[PDB]
Amino acid sequence: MKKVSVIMPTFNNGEKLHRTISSVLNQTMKSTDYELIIIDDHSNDNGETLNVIKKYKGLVRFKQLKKNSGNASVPRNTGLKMSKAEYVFFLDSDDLLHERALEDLYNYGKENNSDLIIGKYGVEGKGRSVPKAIFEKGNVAKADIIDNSIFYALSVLKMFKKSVIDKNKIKFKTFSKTAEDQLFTIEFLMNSKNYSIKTDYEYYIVVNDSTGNQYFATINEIYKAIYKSPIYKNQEKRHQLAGKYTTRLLRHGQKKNFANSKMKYEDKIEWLNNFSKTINKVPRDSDKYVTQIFNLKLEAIRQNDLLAVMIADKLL
Amino acid sequence: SMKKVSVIMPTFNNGEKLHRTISSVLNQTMKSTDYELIIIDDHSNDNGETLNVIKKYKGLVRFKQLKKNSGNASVPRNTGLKMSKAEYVFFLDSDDLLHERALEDLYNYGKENNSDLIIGKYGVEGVPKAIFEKGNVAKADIIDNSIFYALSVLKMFKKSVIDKNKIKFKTFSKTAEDQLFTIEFLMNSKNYSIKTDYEYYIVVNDFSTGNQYFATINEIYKAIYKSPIYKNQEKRHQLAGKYTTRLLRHGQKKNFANSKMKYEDKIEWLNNFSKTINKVPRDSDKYVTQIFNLKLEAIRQNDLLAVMIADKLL
Amino acid sequence: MKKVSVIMPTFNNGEKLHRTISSVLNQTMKSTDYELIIIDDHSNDNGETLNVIKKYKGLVRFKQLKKNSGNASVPRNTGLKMSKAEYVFFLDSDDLLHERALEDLYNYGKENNSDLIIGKYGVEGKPKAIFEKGNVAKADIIDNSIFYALSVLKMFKKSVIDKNKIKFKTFSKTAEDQLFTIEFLMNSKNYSIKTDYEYYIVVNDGNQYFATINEIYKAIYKSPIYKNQEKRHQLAGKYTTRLLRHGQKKNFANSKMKYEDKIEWLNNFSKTINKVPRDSDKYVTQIFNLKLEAIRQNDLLAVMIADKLL
Ligand SMILES: CC(=O)N[C@H]1[C@@H](OP(=O)(O)OP(=O)(O)OC[C@H]2O[C@@H](n3ccc(=O)[nH]c3=O)[C@H](O)[C@@H]2O)O[C@H](CO)[C@@H](O)[C@@H]1O
Ligand SMILES: CC(=O)N[C@H]1[C@@H](OP(=O)(O)OP(=O)(O)OC[C@H]2O[C@@H](n3ccc(=O)[nH]c3=O)[C@H](O)[C@@H]2O)O[C@H](CO)[C@@H](O)[C@@H]1O
Ligand SMILES: CC(=O)N[C@H]1[C@@H](OP(=O)(O)OP(=O)(O)OC[C@H]2O[C@@H](n3ccc(=O)[nH]c3=O)[C@H](O)[C@@H]2O)O[C@H](CO)[C@@H](O)[C@@H]1O
Ligand SMILES: [Cl-]
Ligand SMILES: [Cl-]
Ligand SMILES: [Cl-]
Ligand SMILES: [Cl-]
Ligand SMILES: [Cl-]
Ligand SMILES: [Cl-]
Ligand SMILES: [Cl-]
Ligand SMILES: [Cl-]
Ligand SMILES: [Cl-]
Ligand SMILES: [Cl-]
Ligand SMILES: [Mg+2]
Ligand SMILES: [Mn+2]
Ligand SMILES: [Mn+2]
Ligand SMILES: [Mn+2]
Ligand SMILES: [Mn+2]
Ligand SMILES: [Mn+2]
Ligand SMILES: [Mn+2]
Ligand SMILES: [Mn+2]
Repeated sequence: MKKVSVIMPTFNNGEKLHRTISSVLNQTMKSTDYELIIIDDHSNDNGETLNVIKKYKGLVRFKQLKKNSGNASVPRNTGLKMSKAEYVFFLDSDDLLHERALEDLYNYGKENNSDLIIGKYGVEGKGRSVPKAIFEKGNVAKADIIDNSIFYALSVLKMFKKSVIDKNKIKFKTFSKTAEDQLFTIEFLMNSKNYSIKTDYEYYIVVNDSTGNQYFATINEIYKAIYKSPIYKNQEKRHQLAGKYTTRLLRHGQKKNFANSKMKYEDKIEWLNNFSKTINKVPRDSDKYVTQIFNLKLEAIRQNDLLAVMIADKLL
Repeated sequence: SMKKVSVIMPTFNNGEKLHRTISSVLNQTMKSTDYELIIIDDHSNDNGETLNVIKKYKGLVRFKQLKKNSGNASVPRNTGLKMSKAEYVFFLDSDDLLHERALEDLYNYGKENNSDLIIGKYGVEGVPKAIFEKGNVAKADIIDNSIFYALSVLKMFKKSVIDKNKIKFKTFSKTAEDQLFTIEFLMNSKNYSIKTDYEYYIVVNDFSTGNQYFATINEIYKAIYKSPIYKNQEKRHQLAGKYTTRLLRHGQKKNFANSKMKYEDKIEWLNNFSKTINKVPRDSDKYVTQIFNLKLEAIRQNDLLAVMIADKLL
Repeated sequence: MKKVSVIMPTFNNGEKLHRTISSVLNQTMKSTDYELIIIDDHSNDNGETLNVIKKYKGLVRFKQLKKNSGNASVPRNTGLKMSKAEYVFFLDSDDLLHERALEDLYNYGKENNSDLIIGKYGVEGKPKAIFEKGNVAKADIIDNSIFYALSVLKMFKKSVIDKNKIKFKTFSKTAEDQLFTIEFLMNSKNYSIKTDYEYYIVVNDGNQYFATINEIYKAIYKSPIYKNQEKRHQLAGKYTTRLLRHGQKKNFANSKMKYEDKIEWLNNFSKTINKVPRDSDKYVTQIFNLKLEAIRQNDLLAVMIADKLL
């Protein structure tokens, strides 16, 4: 049994993929103690990506899917079924591991009996920032969702204990183009107790290059996961987690400032209708846990009142 | 010889503390024989302590015990009103104190000015202010002398006004019923006096749906609009508008909309507020201070989001 | 056929009317090339105004209406019927012309085949953007801020008015001047701006209104000049901005107006704007986004709030 399976979906990466693969093959961890599983989402780039992957045959595991699934969910699911390792680690095909990543995160996980180990993110190139608050206290052996700001760091680019994923049948959902990764991490968090944060190096380097129907169905599943948590079973604790998530959603959600945007009126109405429908399935008891500057915006969404959202946004 | 003044004092589980309040009444500059203290005990159950105190003034006070606890001052004060045949009554709460000159100074001033109502300045151990800023006022006015801001019943009232108009404390509300008594009295009389030479009444400080509260507020507006004294309809609008301003400034839970109250309770509160103000003619709104323009409209529209916004813009 | 008819409605002006009439009669333009048409709206000032007009017997054309119409519309329509000139110029009876006004505006119009010539306004006592660039031979409604200078105190080519039967509306005591100018603009192509002097000196001492505004949007959307649907959206949206910036009772919502009157006003406003395509909304200045939506939604509270945030 391997200590770690790195699961990397690929799609039309071509020759750029060498760099990412090299970052995985040059780990300080013993080569026999881990594997890289590459799942190619039926690249169509005149054989370029597949030709790159074939240069590592015998050093990696590899499967190609019959048709392109359109995002990381199915390829990542395919990888989970292939791994019988202790931990998995999701790596995107454009990012880079620090050479110490697998060894340090695994060791720290083992030491602290962690279900989830989060390594500090670095960045290559201007663009999207990476989470910062989660890493501001240094290393944390047993982290808290709320105190360590985990709802602001919900990518799957982390080390997850495989047995939690297996026992709880946790899979990536395939019906939405956005927030699926948040849902997977939340489902994991709600079924596990022990989370660790490792900050000694920048272990994972992020490289930078709708009507809301599907999106708000995904958000609905996040709230459902919280309210069914077997770990966080106290009802008031669920309200608190749900309120903290609502705060995160209002702070960083898709099209968060749609109301005063250049979106067509008809599209605003449909967007807000979906948003309102989803939030109205969340108990109002969670609302007292939302940061209070958002009190009006949140009520306006509940009331499905576009004028009131517009006004709330002018006052924020 | 009818008494000049009946002091009406409800009691409930005061204990030894009560001596001080009784003594403040029994030591007056007014001739002892010209006033009486009527004590109505609201079924104390403090191991006989309150009753033992009252028993020490047997023969110096009139006393009635109620056989079940009413739960507030209304039923005891009404009992007191039935018992008094005096020219004026004065409501004293069982934890407060009268200045030794209170009955004589207020009664004499009332007699000199043919006053229906005399208001003595309040002091505090551990109260309204604008009403008392102008010195003594022989013939005061509700709006000009800020009387809507001093509506407690801890005042001297002419008994004939209470009797003729059958004015009683309501017992359907645990809040604002005192304001209603004073409003009903003001709406049925003309001559009000303010006396400030001394802190005549000393307040001792110690360490919901809206259904009843707003039922009481409803009765205040109905008193104004049915006044046999203030009969002119524009004067009614002015008084109602001035009351509305007082309510928005100092009313219960005035900032409910952005508060920590549960949503269902906000909706019930505002439904109550909205339906009550919507019975008040919009002609009164021009008399409300302009800063409240949006908040008052939002309340009339029964629109919680608008009330939230109005409060954020204030 | 005269070059210019100056059309001047009068009503209870009195002795001060002398100063105005002589500003017309002392033009640099050849005396026989222009005419002053005075239309008295049945003055009732004990003959004072009439007595002034009478002194110019033989130097002006004059018609008195049998009854006071209440405003300039009917008298101006009367003036239009009486004039067979190349151009008309509307002059209010309390205002003044610069001696160079008719000559300079006409020559500039003739030079540039203008349908409309706008002279720079001056003031006596206690629109600007249109004049800030100096003379413009062929102006653009949007770029030269014409929607902000919609008075009829300008030189208009008579044939345009005749051929399109353009008349002042009598059923609105407000905004009828705007509608005239807009109907003219939407049925003509060549507009000129002249700025060498302050040519025209202004002296300073909802059912019908929104019916008029409705006609403004209809004039734009049925324009035989501006036939492209997107251009029509652009013009409508720019007009919406002008309406929100300078419209009658623009701040009605937080005003001392009776609630019932606020509701009726907004209801008319809402009804009118909801006949205007939402495609026009993107061309409205972004600060008005909330106010404009509040009006479309017929939501008085939202209009009150919108005003407080402007
Ligand atoms: C800043 C941010 O929000 N980043 C997120 C974004 O990254 P980002 O926008 O960089 O997504 P990438 O392009 O890196 O794609 C993510 C992974 O999906 C694979 N892929 C892509 C297309 C396809 O049809 N099939 C397929 O398997 C890629 O090869 C890659 O391994 O989306 C990723 C996928 O949810 C998340 O992990 C990242 O956290
Ligand atoms: C700052 C303020 O808002 N003060 C008011 C408040 O005073 P406060 O909160 O101090 O009320 P008190 O405790 O004085 O009680 C009022 C009177 O009611 C009596 N009592 C109490 C309980 C009971 O079951 N039965 C009974 O008769 C008390 O003995 C006392 O005589 O409420 C009083 C009663 O409306 C008003 O007169 C005061 O103006
Ligand atoms: C600053 C401003 O917005 N000024 C406008 C305002 O001028 P203002 O408010 O100054 O109106 P005036 O007093 O100039 O009257 C306009 C003209 O109408 C005539 N009149 C008046 C009363 C009457 O019953 N019948 C009649 O024909 C006047 O004599 C005058 O010739 O209204 C005029 C007519 O809409 C517009 O041309 C002006 O641009
Ligand atoms: Cl993250
Ligand atoms: Cl999101
Ligand atoms: Cl005395
Ligand atoms: Cl008064
Ligand atoms: Cl008081
Ligand atoms: Cl209540
Ligand atoms: Cl009256
Ligand atoms: Cl109150
Ligand atoms: Cl007043
Ligand atoms: Cl206007
Ligand atoms: Mg004595
Ligand atoms: Mn990436
Ligand atoms: Mn990329
Ligand atoms: Mn609303
Ligand atoms: Mn008390
Ligand atoms: Mn007390
Ligand atoms: Mn004028
Ligand atoms: Mn004038």
